[PDB]
Amino acid sequence: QSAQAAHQALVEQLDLHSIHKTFRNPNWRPNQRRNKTIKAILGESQTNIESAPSLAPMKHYCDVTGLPAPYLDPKTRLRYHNKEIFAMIRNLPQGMGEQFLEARGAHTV
Amino acid sequence: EPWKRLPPPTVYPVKEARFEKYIPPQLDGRERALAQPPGQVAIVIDNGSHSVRAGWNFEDKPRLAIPPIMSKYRDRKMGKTFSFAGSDCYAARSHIRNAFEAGTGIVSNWDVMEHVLDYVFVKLGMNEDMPIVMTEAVANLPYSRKSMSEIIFECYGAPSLVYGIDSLFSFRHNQGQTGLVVSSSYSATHVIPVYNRKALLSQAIRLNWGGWHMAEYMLKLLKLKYYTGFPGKLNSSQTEHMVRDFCYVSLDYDRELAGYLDWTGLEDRERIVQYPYTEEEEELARIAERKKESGRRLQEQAAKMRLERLMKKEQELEYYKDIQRRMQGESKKEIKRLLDEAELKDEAALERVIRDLERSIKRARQQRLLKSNWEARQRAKAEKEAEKARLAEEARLDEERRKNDLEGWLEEKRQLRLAKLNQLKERERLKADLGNLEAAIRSLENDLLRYDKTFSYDMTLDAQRDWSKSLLHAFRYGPRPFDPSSQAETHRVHLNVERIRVPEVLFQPAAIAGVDQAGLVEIAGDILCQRLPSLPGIQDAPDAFLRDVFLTGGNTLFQNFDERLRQGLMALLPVGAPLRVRRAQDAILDAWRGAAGWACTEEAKAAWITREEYLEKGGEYIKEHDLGNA
Amino acid sequence: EGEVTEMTPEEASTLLIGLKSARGQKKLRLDPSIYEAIQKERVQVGDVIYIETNT
Ligand SMILES: Nc1ncnc2c1ncn2[C@@H]1O[C@H](COP(=O)(O)OP(=O)(O)OP(=O)(O)O)[C@@H](O)[C@H]1O
Ligand SMILES: [Mg+2]
Repeated sequence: QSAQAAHQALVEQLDLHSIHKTFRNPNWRPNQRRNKTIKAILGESQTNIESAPSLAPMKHYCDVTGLPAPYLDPKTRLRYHNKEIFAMIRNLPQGMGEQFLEARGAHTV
Repeated sequence: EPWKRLPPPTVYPVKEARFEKYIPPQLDGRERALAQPPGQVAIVIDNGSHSVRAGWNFEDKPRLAIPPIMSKYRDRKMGKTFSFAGSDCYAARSHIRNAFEAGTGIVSNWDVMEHVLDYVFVKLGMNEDMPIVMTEAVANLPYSRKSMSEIIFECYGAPSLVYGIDSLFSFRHNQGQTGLVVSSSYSATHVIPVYNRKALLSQAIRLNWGGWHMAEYMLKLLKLKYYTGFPGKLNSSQTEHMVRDFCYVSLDYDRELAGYLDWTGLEDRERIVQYPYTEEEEELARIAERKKESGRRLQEQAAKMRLERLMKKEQELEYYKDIQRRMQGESKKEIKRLLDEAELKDEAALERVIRDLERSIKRARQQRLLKSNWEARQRAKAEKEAEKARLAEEARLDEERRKNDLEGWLEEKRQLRLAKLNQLKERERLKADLGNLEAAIRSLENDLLRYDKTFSYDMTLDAQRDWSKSLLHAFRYGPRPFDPSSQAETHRVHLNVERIRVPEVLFQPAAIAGVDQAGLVEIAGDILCQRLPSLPGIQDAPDAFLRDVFLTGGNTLFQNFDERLRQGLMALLPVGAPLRVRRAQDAILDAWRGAAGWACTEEAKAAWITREEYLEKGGEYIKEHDLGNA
Repeated sequence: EGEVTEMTPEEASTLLIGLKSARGQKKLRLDPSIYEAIQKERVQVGDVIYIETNT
């Protein structure tokens, strides 16, 4: 079918593998494990010291809706706006409270 | 009702990173480059985590702008390898890898980086020698500087290379003499103080929040909002376009937030994004007949059990009445003996059972037995008919009560309604644990609706349960009713609070997303107020910096971003301080334009590292200069 | 009238009090006696206070 032929023709036109890169040095080859992570690269230190914490009191927001939250649930540890969302929060499926915590990057595992 | 009064909703199609057209090698650029005066031509690469932007120093804009991605695979049908290294990948198979470590400004997949650079030089039209200017992360890791230098000098053989910072090129392009440079990019947010055109990088700070993090965070919040299920494939490439198109910074977050889901005006606070849904009597008469007969059979089975219960209860009733017929005029021992045959213990327990059976019954060789069973049905029919007599006249009495004591009769309906609601509360608030009326309530409320001018539907029990009185419906579906049957009204997301909650992570990182870092205003205020006045070589601090707080990078382009930062800083500075917040012209491409204008200056050519200097010094070495890392 | 940002002693007794509003900050050198008035009010950093600096 012409549509599939044109699609392959476009993909062939887009392809870099068909192209000889005349500007490349043919001799040089990398170490194939050069792709270290930032964690691994910092592990060579044994200047990304630019990060900063805070000491102002933190405002409280609803985990479900993001509205201001007066309340912290003892059970789920979710913060919530009102009785309607407290009713939702304790009726969540067995893994869902931990997903709401994970948007704060909180965990209890 | 509001949803009947409101107009039809306005809805935006989903956008995603998509291929659109091919572009050939731009040989006119190579031609123009070969025509330049000696030492006045260079290739300029803005190495952005969202887009690699590349072009010629002698031209006013990049020729290329591509994501730093590759896709490479073997076609399972055609049997050959294919390779792609930008928006040439359809972001048809999306076997994608990205050059950067996710959510950071640092290159770490050097194989993707080479493929991206191969695409750059091919489409710039190089075929076989040109100086390269490349932008670099702030405080970039020496290992990544080394690896990038090795590729440039030993794979591609380039004559000279220089690294500078996209934030600082953008500042100098906009006449940045001295100021505080605020950059929010795809990977990060930075505040860099710049003095006498030189950056004070020892005093720079990074937030670890940026336009990538906003797309990821918007995705988490949408997957939580519709956690019960959404049919569309939610991708952070889509939420990026939602963040670009719909989010904005609040000028007073707590006051705008606290009212955001209020039903009045939510019509104009919501915005609706729609995914590509698919649009989906003899047959019915025969099926309905089979249903109707099946229903009739179930009705007959219930009535047959009800008739069995009728005969049972009437036969039970007759036995308990047979006891009563004896007990009247018989001893307590005869009372007890007949009760013991029932295994009951009280005459009034027989009275209760007799009545309760009648109270149940009223709701619902052979000929002597058959008719006496039919006579038990006639005893049932006498209870059933006496029920009919009772109800008809009692209702007529209450109709007189309405006519004759209307207000007290209304006051009765309130007292009854409350008492019935109390029983429901005594049921439910307990049974919510203890589980581990309603038509009467309605009927009372109906007459109250009909004639009590003090009553309203808003106090109807059903109104306490209605979707339009809820909050989570406003959050998920807005001012309008919802049904899961409509393929067009499913497959759409309502952004609501996330219009403002997502940008506010820059200002409130720990409260909104737990980033556990100081907000943008607190970062800038710590630099201006605490750090720069302490640094002993500086003069006229803070005031010289306040005169140009400068915004750079795409993730600053939110509405009200400037005024929010100004008003935040204004409260941290002494009164009458000459604070100016300024936006870069064309805050994305402008970092490349700065690098291009700087590229061949004597300042740049003093900072260039030649191939032989690289071979002498190795790839960690850099010429320290105003626009680059130490 | 502002949120108290600083309460620093500057004498052997004289304070500097920093005050903040939504529109900027100011620092006041305090007479030892108005300082005691501010100290008898239970003022601390982060409180909002009103001062008649003439009276
Ligand atoms: N008009 C806009 N409003 C808001 N955000 C926008 C707008 N246009 C682009 N963005 C977002 O801003 C970011 C683009 O930032 P920019 O291209 O300046 O950075 P970069 O050079 O790619 O990144 P980095 O320096 O972190 O490696 C992306 O997250 C993009 O979605
Ligand atoms: Mg950038």
